[PDB]
Amino acid sequence: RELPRDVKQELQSFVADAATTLESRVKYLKELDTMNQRMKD
Amino acid sequence: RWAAKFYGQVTFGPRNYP
Amino acid sequence: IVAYDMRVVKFSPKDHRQWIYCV
Amino acid sequence: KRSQAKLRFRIRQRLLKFQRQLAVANAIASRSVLY
Amino acid sequence: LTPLEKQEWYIDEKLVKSEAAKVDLMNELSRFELKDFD
RNA sequence: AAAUUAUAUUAUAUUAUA
RNA sequence: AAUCAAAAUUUAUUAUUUAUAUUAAAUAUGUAUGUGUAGAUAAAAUA
Repeated sequence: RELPRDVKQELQSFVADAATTLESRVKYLKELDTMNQRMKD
Repeated sequence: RWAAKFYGQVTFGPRNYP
Repeated sequence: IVAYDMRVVKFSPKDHRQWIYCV
Repeated sequence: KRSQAKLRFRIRQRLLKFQRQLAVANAIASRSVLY
Repeated sequence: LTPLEKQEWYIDEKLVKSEAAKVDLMNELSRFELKDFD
């Protein structure tokens, strides 16, 4: 039997790396901003 | 799915941008 | 020459090219 | 003319699949997010 | 503009290059990656 | 929901408080 | 293109740190989880 969903999400928030998550999310926001800027012209 | 969480916080003006 | 046309062919979801259709 | 309509349909489907991410990106860019 | 372009058996090559550049703009819009992975 | 990219090993840390 | 001694650079004093080892009481109740810093590198499937 697998784990329930909420303890799995809280454990993924508890034990994962913070710096890699921060860098990937910030570069994802940057890529979305470049897409929006390319759409605006 | 972290970017879909803030969609409930966008003002109704720019919610339909594309 | 009956007709010239510009068709958009799709080779991939990232690759769309344009060819010249001719009748 | 229908092939260009299929291309526009594919572009519209790709844009409406990720409408929330582009909307939150434009909301951060336009400084309009309720904390 | 010209009535020669109104016939379907004659093509304007500059219009072909303009719309092909438009398809390349759609291609460069298709290059992006929008999956969240979070 | 598969292929495994995954290094992995063990130990330590703070004005106890001077 | 118009200069000159920071730690070019050496030495010392109540005093500023981080480290160096010193360094202890305490069961009346309730209790205390990090990032990193390191050495050579010879296990692996909740997405």
